[PDB]
Amino acid sequence: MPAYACQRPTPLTHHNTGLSEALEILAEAAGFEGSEGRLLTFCRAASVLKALPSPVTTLSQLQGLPHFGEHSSRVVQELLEHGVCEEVERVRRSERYQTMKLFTQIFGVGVKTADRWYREGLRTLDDLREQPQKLTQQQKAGLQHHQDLSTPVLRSDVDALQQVVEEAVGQALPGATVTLTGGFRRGKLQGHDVDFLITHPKEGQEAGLLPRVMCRLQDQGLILYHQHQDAFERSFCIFRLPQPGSWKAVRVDLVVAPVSQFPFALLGWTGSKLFQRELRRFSRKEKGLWLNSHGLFDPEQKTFFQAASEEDIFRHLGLEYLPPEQRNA
DNA sequence: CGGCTTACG
DNA sequence: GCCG
DNA sequence: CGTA
Ligand SMILES: Nc1nc2c(ncn2[C@H]2C[C@H](O)[C@@H](COP(=O)(O)NP(=O)(O)OP(=O)(O)O)O2)c(=O)[nH]1
Ligand SMILES: [K+]
Ligand SMILES: [Mg+2]
Ligand SMILES: [Mg+2]
Repeated sequence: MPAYACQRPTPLTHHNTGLSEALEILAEAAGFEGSEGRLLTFCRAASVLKALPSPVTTLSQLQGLPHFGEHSSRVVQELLEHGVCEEVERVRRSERYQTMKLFTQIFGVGVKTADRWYREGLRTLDDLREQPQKLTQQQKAGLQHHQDLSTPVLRSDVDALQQVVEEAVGQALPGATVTLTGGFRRGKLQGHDVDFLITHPKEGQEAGLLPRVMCRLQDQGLILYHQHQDAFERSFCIFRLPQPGSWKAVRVDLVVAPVSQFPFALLGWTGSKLFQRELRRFSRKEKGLWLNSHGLFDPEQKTFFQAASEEDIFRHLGLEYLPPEQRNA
């Protein structure tokens, strides 16, 4: 079992679901407390279990697995022996965890904002609604749409959304394309949002595209919130999606890249978040190359790698290719 | 011990 | 919290 | 700060 998540396939569904869930509770709780190193280790240990070919049934099967030391092994041991881990259950029922989870779910609220509200004594969404002076416009939109945004987006919703985005994109710039990215490209059947990557085959034609796309969608009445409702290339918006006899709010992320950068942008925005962190760490620490969603930089030659495909990028990094479905770290 | 992904809005 |  |  390799030490980096980008060195092994990780399928969406696997054989250690309960164990990985518990470790991810501890990871999440570590993040709420600002302990990013502990979050990383608990996330990595959970991901190792996702990559295993069969269920862990005995403690001895953790021998030699990377990212399993005293703490993560004790969590697994307790789950194997009793079906529950006391530390995990204490986190689950704690007021701090439940409130930080609730608050950071709000679009526009991160750990730092949630933690400040917690320290001020706020605990519920209605507590926030009674203090609208504390809220940015983004947070007001996240708070008002929170119920809809807590409802999973279905794969059957995604096709309808892509067609409406493609219509606006085609008027904004004929020839521009829309590619589904994020969790749905990795094979997920539901999601917290829908992620799209937009480009044009002629380099440079994509300059200035996203404002034109957003104004066309807003004219169609489809945009419940976006940050520009001057030049921008990413938009994190709330969209109006049809439902039977009604509509529901859905989060949609739109990103524009030049076609020269499209393989890097596709790789970055396809995720998973941990897969990409691991891939970028691998690139820098093991290969001495700097990876981001725009390119891959050799800091000694001071040169950028040209890539025509995701396959190119894996080859550059000396990694076996993983299709999106196996990037579910 | 230092390190822990890396951008744009 | 774990790795190198 | 937020988003990814
Ligand atoms: N490098 C990097 N990439 C990131 C980061 N955050 C997001 N991405 C990339 C990788 C992510 O795949 C992509 C957008 O994915 P999401 O919509 O944030 N989540 P997903 O679609 O997996 O699941 P669901 O939506 O159902 O919760 O942006 C980050 O901090 N760093
Ligand atoms: K949030
Ligand atoms: Mg997504
Ligand atoms: Mg997204």
